[PDB]
Amino acid sequence: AYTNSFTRGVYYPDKVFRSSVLHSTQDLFLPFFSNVTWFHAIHVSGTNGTKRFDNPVLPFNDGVYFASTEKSNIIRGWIFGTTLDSKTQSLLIVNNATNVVIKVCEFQFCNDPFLGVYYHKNNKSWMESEFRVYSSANNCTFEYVSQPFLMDLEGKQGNFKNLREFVFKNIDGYFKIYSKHTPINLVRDLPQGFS
Amino acid sequence: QPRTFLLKYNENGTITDAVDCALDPLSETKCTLKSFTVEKGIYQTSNFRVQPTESIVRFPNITNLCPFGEVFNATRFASVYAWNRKRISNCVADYSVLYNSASFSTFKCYGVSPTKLNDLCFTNVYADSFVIRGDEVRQIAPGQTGKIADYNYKLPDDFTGCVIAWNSNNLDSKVGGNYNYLYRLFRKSNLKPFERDISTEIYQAGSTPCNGVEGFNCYFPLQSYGFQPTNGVGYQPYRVVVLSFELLHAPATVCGPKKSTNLVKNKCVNFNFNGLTGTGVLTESNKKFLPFQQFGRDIADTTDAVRDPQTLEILDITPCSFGGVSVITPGTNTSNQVAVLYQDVNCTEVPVAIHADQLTPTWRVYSTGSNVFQTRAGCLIGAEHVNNSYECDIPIGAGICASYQTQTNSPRAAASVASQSIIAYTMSLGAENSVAYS
Amino acid sequence: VQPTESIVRFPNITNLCPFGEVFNATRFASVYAWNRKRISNCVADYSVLYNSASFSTFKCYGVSPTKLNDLCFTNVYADSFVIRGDEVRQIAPGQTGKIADYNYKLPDDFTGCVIAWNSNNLDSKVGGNYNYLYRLFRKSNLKPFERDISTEIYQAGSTPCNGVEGFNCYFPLQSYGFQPTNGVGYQPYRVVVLSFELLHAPATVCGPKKSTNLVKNKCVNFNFNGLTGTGVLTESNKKFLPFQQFGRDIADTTDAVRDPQTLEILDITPCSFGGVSVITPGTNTSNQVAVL
Amino acid sequence: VQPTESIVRFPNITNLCPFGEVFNATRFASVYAWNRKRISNCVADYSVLYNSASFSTFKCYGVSPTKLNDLCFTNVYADSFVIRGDEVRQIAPGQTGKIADYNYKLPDDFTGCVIAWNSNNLDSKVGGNYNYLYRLFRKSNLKPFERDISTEIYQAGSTPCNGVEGFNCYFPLQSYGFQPTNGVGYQPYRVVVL
Amino acid sequence: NQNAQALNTLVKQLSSNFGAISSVLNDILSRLDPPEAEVQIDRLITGRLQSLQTYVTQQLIRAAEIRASANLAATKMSECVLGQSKRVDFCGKGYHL
Amino acid sequence: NQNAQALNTLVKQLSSNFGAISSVLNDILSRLDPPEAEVQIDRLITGRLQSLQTYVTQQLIRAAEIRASANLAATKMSECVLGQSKRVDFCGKGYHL
Amino acid sequence: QVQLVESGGGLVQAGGSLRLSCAASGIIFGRNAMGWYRQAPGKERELVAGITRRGSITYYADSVKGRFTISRDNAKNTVYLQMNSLKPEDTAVYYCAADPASPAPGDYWGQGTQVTVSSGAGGSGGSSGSDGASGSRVTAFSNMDDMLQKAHLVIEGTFIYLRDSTEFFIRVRDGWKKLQLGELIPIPADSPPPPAL
Amino acid sequence: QVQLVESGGGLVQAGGSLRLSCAASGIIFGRNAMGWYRQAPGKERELVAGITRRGSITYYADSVKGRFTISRDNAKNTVYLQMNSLKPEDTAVYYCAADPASPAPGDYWGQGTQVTVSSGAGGSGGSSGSDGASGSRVTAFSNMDDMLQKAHLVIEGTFIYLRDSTEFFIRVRDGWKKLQLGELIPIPADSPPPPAL
Amino acid sequence: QVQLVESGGGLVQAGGSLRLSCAASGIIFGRNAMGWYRQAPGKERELVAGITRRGSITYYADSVKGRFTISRDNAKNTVYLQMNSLKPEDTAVYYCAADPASPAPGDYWGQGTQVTVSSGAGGSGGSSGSDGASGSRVTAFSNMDDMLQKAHLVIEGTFIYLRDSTEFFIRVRDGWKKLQLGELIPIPADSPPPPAL
Amino acid sequence: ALEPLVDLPIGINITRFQTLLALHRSYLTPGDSSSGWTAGAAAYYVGYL
Amino acid sequence: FNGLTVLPPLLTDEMIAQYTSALLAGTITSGWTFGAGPALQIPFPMQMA
Repeated sequence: AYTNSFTRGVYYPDKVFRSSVLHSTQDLFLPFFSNVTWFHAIHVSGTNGTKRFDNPVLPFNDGVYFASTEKSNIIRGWIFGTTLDSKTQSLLIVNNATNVVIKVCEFQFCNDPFLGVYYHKNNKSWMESEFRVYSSANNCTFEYVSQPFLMDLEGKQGNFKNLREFVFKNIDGYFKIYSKHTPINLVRDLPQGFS
Repeated sequence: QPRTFLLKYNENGTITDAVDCALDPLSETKCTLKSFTVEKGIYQTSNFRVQPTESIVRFPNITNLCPFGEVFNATRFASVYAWNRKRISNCVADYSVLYNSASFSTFKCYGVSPTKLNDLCFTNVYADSFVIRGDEVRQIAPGQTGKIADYNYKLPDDFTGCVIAWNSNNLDSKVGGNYNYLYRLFRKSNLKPFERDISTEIYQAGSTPCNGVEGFNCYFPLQSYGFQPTNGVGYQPYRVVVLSFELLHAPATVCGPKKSTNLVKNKCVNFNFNGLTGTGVLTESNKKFLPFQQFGRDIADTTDAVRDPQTLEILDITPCSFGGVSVITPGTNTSNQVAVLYQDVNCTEVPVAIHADQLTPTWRVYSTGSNVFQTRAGCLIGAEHVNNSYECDIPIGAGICASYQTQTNSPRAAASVASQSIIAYTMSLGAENSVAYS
Repeated sequence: VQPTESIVRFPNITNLCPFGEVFNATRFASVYAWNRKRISNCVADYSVLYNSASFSTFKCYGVSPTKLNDLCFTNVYADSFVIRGDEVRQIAPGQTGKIADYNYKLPDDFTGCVIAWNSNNLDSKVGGNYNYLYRLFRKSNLKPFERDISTEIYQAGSTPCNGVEGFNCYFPLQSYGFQPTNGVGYQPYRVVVLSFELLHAPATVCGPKKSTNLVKNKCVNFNFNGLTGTGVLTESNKKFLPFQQFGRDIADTTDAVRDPQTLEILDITPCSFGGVSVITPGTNTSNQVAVL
Repeated sequence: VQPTESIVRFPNITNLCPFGEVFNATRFASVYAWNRKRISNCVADYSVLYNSASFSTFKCYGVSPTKLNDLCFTNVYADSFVIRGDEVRQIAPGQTGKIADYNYKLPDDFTGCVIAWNSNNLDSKVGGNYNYLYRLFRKSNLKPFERDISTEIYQAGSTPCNGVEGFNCYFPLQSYGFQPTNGVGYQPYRVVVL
Repeated sequence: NQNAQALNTLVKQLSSNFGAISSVLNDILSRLDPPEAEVQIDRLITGRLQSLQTYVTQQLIRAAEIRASANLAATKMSECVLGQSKRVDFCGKGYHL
Repeated sequence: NQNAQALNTLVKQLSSNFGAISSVLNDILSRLDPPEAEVQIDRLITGRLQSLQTYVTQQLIRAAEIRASANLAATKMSECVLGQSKRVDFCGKGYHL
Repeated sequence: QVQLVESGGGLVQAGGSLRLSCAASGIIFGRNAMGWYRQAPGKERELVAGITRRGSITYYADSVKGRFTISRDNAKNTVYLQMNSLKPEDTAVYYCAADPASPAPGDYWGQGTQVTVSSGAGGSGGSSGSDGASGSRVTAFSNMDDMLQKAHLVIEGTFIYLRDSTEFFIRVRDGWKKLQLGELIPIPADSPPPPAL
Repeated sequence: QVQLVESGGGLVQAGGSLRLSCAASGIIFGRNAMGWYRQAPGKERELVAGITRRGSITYYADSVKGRFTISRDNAKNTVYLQMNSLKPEDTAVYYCAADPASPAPGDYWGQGTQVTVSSGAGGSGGSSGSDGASGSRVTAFSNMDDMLQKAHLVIEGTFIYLRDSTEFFIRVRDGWKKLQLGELIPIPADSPPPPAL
Repeated sequence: QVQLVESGGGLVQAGGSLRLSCAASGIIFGRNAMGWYRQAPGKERELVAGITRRGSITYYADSVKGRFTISRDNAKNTVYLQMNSLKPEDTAVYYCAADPASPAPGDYWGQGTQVTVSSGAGGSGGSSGSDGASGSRVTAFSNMDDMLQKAHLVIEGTFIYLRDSTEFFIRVRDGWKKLQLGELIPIPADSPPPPAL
Repeated sequence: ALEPLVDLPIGINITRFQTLLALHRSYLTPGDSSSGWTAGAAAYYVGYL
Repeated sequence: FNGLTVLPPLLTDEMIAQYTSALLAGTITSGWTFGAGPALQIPFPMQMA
């Protein structure tokens, strides 16, 4: 089913020092009471004891609201791109329960990780992209990518059972992430307050 | 989704609250007011306008390619007035260079929309080719002393045609082949636009002082202007094609490559017939016409009537329906209600957009209204008629009123006459007070 | 009360600004993947863009040329690339056509100076524009400094696609080159953009213009982090979100700045004012004046 | 009541105004170090000027085109020079910088006609000349069409001068010429100012 | 009826290009390039805001006059019908019954 | 309320461009030079004047409405407090005492 | 943008492949990707297939009128247009223009080249013969006949090409003179890839 | 308009006739015909005579008379200008141009021609009416003797054509190239074959 | 403004004297003052010295610690630029100029020449920015390598201006037309002869 | 009221005029008029605009 | 279709006519004392007196 955008998902359109004032603005905000779609890691056969799931490659339309909860950092990140065939430019965000890696190049993801495998004796920190998601003949360029960047988020929380809201959008050529961190008591709820 | 928000910043510059304007008429009241406070009464919060349901384009009666194919290889580039006039007919529009545009140097169109020429059918189009330089391309536009700006054809506002000019260094000469096109400079017998009279008259008799005192009408010059070839960078040529588009009665012979869509009656469409385009509702002729006046634009510069390019009918076109959004809402010291009067419509076509949308549910966030009361000022949605009247509270008009008396929603509920849901009614003129003459 | 002087500041740290990348014409290339330097902590010489207002096309947005001597900014970027004249005009609200709007674009909301000049020399592998490719339309709101690889059809025409296949029924892909002068509207220009960045945190780039640091408590014209105004400078009297330190009032004026030398926020209070109401008798007598 | 006629003037001597040198396209040089002839007591030749119906710039203020035949002048000066495309662009007032003001400007207050067209006769001596110098600042505020040689410097600074020097610490002595097709916008054009 | 005329005046002000080449804004947006098109539309927005400004001020003043007329009419109702007038020749001519 | 809203509306019109691409009179002065500044200024002056003209015009009408009411109140002071009025529905409802 | 130069084409049968050559101003020629545009109603100004800047992801419009290849090499690039598995519907006059570009008849961004996916006809006889593209140089005519028969309104000193003869000539006193050649270098888009300097 | 091409003039005697030839831009060429403007230091610039296309009927001012005849042959599409019954008062600098408009004193139309009648006061090359405009690409000088002027300023990289002697130079770094042009190809008679491509 | 030819400079010890060589442009030659500009790849162009014409009155800035001398010849005009009492701090890239000028890399005065004082080595230090290693290899050709390799990356038909020889080369339809070699005639700043031309 | 009749981009040659009247007949009877009238289609009005 | 519309009054001409009708009825029966308190019955000849 869906939940609603309960008069939340408003980001700062500007960085100017306002005080006690109304403004009427228009930009890519989260429409109030809109349907926010839930995704679950839908189980498919051929489990192999690995807990096999699938995940489609989700439309990105005029900027997205994204949120997730964490209990044990089971989510290693997220990836923005197109078909994700390692023959197309993508943003790979690596949490890996440690510091955030910003890296933009030709990446893939499917539903089967190779070195993105949940920590036990594996990783517990890794500041590099997965090297098992390149398919060579790379040609990519950037000047604003820096891997040890945004440690003001970190890929790991102090406490769990919190909700992290993000909005991803492209404004004035800047790849913008605005977010808010708030507790929840249960993953079935999202805030009834203003964000 | 880009929606207007009324954002509230505190001392710190922190957004502490916001109202999403294109959410519910109540949010529009607040966005209109630019305050989160609404006081009891009626506000104009927006307007409803039916959005296009169709974009009607027409395909030609005859498919061929337009014979533009011989005039950019090498041809006659006659004068600036006498043109290498080539008739375009019986073809699929090759006006497609305006449709997707180029970059041009001149992109001036009158009487036709250049970007919709593949929607619009024509009966005849003449392609008038000539070549002119920078210092002459400027003379296409009115005003500025020149040699061709000041005579005959410029590009008037009432022109039926487009002037297309672009930067190409291809094609020179062949402009000076005109001598069967001449018109007067000095005249005593007047000058009628674009004369082909090479005449014969002779005089030394002037008007102003003449013969040794630099007089006027002391000579009988004749003129017909060409183009000077480029003899240094700055004398930059441009190729100019003027398309004279015949919007006059005759069956269409040229339209775009796009598939015919026929007439859609009583729905808001985008139309474009015989030069006349706009957003409107198509019907068929009730208006009287002359055969020379089978299309109309009114004083408001909108379409009045147009003759159909494929059929023999004259169409009457009336711009798409719209009307005020009058919201009946209380104070914010009580729970808010939203009844909306949809100005001057019936209660059968009450949608905000009829068979269309604004990328939002058909109404605004609802796809149905409910509590629909036909009034004498339009159709009131969110309020129902009751047989219990008052001497008004919130006036609507035409003897129609509503009242909100903490009835746990009054203009946002169904009617009752047996309980306190006394919502909207025709007002009573008090009560009768019995008296008899004695 | 009229301003007594203007205040032009120097930053906490004053070194040399390495503008050479673009003023020595080191390399122009790659519009969305620039050869650039960051300017911070320093006294800038805008000598090039102060003593010349000629060039080929010189249009600043946000500021006009020969003003950079008064203004301080948070960061300045020295950027370079080459485009054609028909494309230069598209930085400004320019023209339609397939010359496109997106080949950088710099609206005045973003302060920058974009200077076109032609001395094209020393720029290798710029003839063909390759190693990046970007769309004219996309689903994730096209902005400059974007690169796209198309796999899907953009279908947005005034008459619907998959039938008539009109306007916006194609796959835009763009990556613009230039070739040498031959005629009018065939001429390349090298473009330098100085992007003057106005953000929260103290200004770090200022001009060599006179030191008026920490002059306060009188009516002055201030040039604080590229924002200007008139008033009396004193310490801030209100609380803040750290991300929002440089003011915008109802009048779009600035009341607040973050100080370029200290860590404080400096509020600018308007200059003294009052109405003058003149009372005078008639001319039956002398003209005595009392002034309220 | 409408007019039917204009008042017609004629000088007291029949000599054609010696517009010769400028017409035969000679002695176009510098932009201050002009070939200036004073034209007075003679019959004007501006009927044909307005009737040529040409020029890239035909910018008149204070005198009346297509009505110049009855319009008498007390002194006419014809100043001929070559300047580049980009300078021709900048002839009108309200240019960028106070450094444009002394590059070349013909104000809208200035009475005269700016005749400029696309002719490219004569290329040399547009900066080669030694009589071509001007001032940026002067303590007595030098205004355009004026040249001098000074021992004294207008020195004020945007940063106080000596030890530390800002802008306007210069010895304000300028001249600019140009070399075409070594860049763009450096193409010569002939300009005549009446 | 002078309102119908005032409105018909607003319809006529749409034949006025306000120094534009057309009074249809959608056409300009499509036909002319921003350097031209933004100016052409602003001239039309300005000129039309001015027209409306004139319409609305006239209507407001007119409303003030109508109100005042309504107050005279309300007064004649009170003074002439729901009471007798002692105001000379206020209710016709002669002595008011 | 209207006094305050009028003053508040006047201040808010400062945010207007009226076709300029800046509203900030100080930044235009200090950051722009004539080729751009004059263009924006020609447009702000005319625009802002229309808004000021409107502010004064609105105050003149508000003043007239109050002046008339005052003349009416002054009339009523004399006819309703001093002596007795001869008018009915002037000096309240029912028979004037 | 106006001023496209097309080449290739000719008489081909269905299937197989056909590669087109072009030249254009840097605003087109230098793009890492150029596509197909053509005139001839039924397939009119349609871009139906193309390929990525890097990688080999080949896309097409759901009309399935073939899956073509844009030959590009990110090492001093120019673009060649390679069509694969030609269908009878791929007969048209073609322009070699950038993907968002829309060359079309009415102003003619060059004269194009004819692709005939059948025998006979061709670009004015087998696509080997006359018909230039456009000028470049400050003015140009087409054919020898274009000039020779009515170039008498040409003022002395005018610098003119015949780009249907490649002639470089100057209008001199009562005639023309030729420059001709001092040195010949092969035609553009020869081998753009190894001079990766 | 400017850069008119003329032949003829020099010293003639009173009486007889003098026939001048001229060719020009479409702006001049296509109008009534080409007549005469003349000026001399003792004579105000005036429009002498003209025509309203070929006929017995031609016109002239009473300020300057002469049953001047203007005609166009078909053998070569130029304009022939014939002045009949010349007197010494006719010594003037002539310009051969159409009657509408007039050369500005702040401009100079073509080279002109000098005509002197029974004297010899004109027909002196290098002076006015034998010193004027013709075509160019970037700049032009009248002779080498003139071109020299670029050797007396630091100035290089000029595309030079000697508009008055039909010679082709480049002013290069520390030098001028002295470039070969081939054979003169005479201008033929008008015939209509160009829209045959 | 564009083009100024500089040479001279070199490595000296503090003290002495140093002269530059320059084929002085009208940009600076004709000014009332022609002195020095200097820059360093750590800091933008600054005024150094100017002069009042005729007399012993010179001025110099605190941008230098030298006591540089300017002298002029006011007949057969030439300017004598000699540095005096150079201190280590005066190490810079020099150009000839007056105090005011409009320098830009778009208004290039070439490369200038490097002067080093008690460095005991050549190079351009005192840096904060880049000027790279200059090089060659550019779309708007700067070499013969370009004439051969990049001739293939441009449209058929264009005039290519070679800024390191100031020559024009011509790319044409289906080939090339190189212009012929000629004379090397050296550039003076000025010379008395122009009024006799 | 006159209503459009013609609207063809042909051009104009109007200065002077004659009317094309067939005021000749093939008969040799001068007595028999069929168009011999000086008050038939011989008469027309000419006005000015 | 330029947004030029007219709404009807609250009290339109029919209701105005009905209030007038009440006012007329009073004027005759009650004289003025039905707009100054509850309606009276006063004979019309006596009112007249």
